[PDB]
Amino acid sequence: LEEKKQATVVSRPVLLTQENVPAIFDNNRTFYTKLIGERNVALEHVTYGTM
Amino acid sequence: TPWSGYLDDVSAKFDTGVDNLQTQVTEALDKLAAKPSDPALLAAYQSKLSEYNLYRNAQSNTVKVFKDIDAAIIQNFR
Amino acid sequence: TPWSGYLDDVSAKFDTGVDNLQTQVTEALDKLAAKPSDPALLAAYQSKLSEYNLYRNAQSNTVKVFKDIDAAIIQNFR
Amino acid sequence: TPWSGYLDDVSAKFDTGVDNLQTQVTEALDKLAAKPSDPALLAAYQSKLSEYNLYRNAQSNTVKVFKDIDAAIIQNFR
Amino acid sequence: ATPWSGYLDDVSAKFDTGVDNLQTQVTEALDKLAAKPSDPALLAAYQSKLSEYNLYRNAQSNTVKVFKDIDAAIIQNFR
Amino acid sequence: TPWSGYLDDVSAKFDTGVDNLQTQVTEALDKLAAKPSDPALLAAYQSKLSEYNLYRNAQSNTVKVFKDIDAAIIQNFR
Amino acid sequence: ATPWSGYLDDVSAKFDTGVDNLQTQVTEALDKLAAKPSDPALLAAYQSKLSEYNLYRNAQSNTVKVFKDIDAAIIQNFR
Amino acid sequence: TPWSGYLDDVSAKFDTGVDNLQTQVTEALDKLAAKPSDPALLAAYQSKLSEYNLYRNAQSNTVKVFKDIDAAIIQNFR
Amino acid sequence: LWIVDLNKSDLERLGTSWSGSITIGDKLGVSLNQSSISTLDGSRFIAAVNA
Amino acid sequence: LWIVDLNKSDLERLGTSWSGSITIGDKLGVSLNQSSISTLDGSRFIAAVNA
Repeated sequence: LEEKKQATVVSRPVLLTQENVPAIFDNNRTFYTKLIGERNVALEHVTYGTM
Repeated sequence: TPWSGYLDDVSAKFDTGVDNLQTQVTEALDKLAAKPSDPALLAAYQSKLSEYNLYRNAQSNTVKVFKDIDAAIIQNFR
Repeated sequence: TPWSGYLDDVSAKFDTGVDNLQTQVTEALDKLAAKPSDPALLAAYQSKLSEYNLYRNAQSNTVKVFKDIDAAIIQNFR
Repeated sequence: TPWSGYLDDVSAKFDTGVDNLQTQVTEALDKLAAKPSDPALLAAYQSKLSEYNLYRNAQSNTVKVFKDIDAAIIQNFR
Repeated sequence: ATPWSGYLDDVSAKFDTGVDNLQTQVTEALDKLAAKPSDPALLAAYQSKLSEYNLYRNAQSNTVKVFKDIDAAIIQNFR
Repeated sequence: TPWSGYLDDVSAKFDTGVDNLQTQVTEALDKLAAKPSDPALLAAYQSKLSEYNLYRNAQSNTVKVFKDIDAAIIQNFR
Repeated sequence: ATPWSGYLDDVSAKFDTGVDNLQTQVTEALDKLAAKPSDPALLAAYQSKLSEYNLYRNAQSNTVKVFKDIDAAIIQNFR
Repeated sequence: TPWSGYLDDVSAKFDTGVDNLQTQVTEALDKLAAKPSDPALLAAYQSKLSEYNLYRNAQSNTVKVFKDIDAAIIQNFR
Repeated sequence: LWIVDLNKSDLERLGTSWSGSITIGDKLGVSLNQSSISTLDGSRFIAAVNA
Repeated sequence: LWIVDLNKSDLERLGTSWSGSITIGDKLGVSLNQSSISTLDGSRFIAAVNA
């Protein structure tokens, strides 16, 4: 058996703040994938999050 | 992101331990229900239902014991 | 709607195995009854009815055996 | 509203799994009562009554097992 | 006029308004089963309903007690 | 990807023990059904059916005994 | 007024008022059959009656026990 | 060696007491699975498995009694 | 003190729902608006009528 | 306050996987790509397809 894989992910957070004023930005999201054999109804997912 | 405590960690170890049993028991029960008398379905289901019973017992008793070990220490701060 | 279990699946295996016997016996009966005392008829009838008896007995005994195998496995669920 | 619990949802599986057995049994008996000496009918009824017996056993045993799994967890809140 | 309800009352009420109809389903089941005890269709249903009722009542009580003891422990420290 | 407990292993030991019996029984019944009146076929089926019945029993009784042990050990954590 | 009866009493009595006359029918058939033990029409009747009576008394006692346990579990938590 | 407590010593006394049962019970199973219908095999396995059952139950109960003695003494240091 | 309560309501429901299944050759199964596996004798439809 | 969300995704999978094991004459067991050999008696390999 021989196998190869390639992956690439680019993320941009953008925040507006005043001078000298502290600020925060916080987010998370979930992405799902449909498992095979849809009669065998199931999902897989993962959550990505950044602060 | 959400908050999870020490007892949640202890509990979760079991869930991630028994990888698929939660789905196995459901599908084995539907396959049995389709033909309520087939020796291979009965023999499979008896196993999976037993493994499930033991899993839920060991999980809940462990979490109980840890709760008491903590309460016994907190009491002494007073 | 025409639901069938595993015991049904076994019984029907005989009924669809002995292709025609159920009609063959019914014919031979009427032939013999129409003109009894014919050795040619009697000889055939004996054979057909004799093996029809075995067919029915074998079928019913097989089904009972299976039934008690399943009941014994179900008893261990508790 | 037809409020149903977990045990209710379990039990209902078997009722939908045995699509028609409930009616089939009653009908087979209804006809056999009119002519008890037809073996073609006796053989049918033996199978349907066996299927019925096994179905009602498996159903009530499974419900009983899940009751104990729940009660065991509830007990540990204290 | 209407009852004052505390907090524990709210906790108990969550269960009472959770099982919308079980309280009466159980009684109807019993009435017909007692009318014709030898029917396995009646029996198979009543077994389920009665078990659900048992679990419901048990969980409700155990929960209330836990909240009682948390409150009691906080109140003790006022002194 | 499977997941198997200890009771799963114990059970599967019997399945991998009896290499082919589950097919052997089905084919012996298959040919017998075609000629229920043959002694050699009856004599073969009588054996296979028995081997199978004993196999299924010993399986389910062992799995129960193990479940009963574990359930008694876990009880002592609390 | 009427002899005091609780919840369990009022549950048990439900069965008795459910099987309106079975308690008599059983003794009736028993006497008729004892009059002529070798009569198939009597035997086939009494088999049914006695089976019904057995199932009834059994299911009654089990249900009363379950409703005792549900209460005791609650009472224990008062303290 | 790793750290071992007094309860560990007590536990291990049993394991080292039953020198070989731990494996005898497995070999017996591997053999019996080969021919589930040999009474000479069954008569042996019944014994080994009964012994194993009693061994594990005595072990756990003993451990618990010593845990509750120690806990009762530690309580009064305050 | 006077307290008055008045209420009116009108309701109508009417029509049908259909579902069913067919087996062909015992080799292809077809089913119509069924969320479940089918017993493959086929030629089986239901019309649920409400009025 | 305007809040906007946009999302697009493409997913594709194609090809076949081969695995299996065959008993040869009561002489040798041979198996391909089984991670712990189920060692079925007789023979049959299986090719699993999705698209």
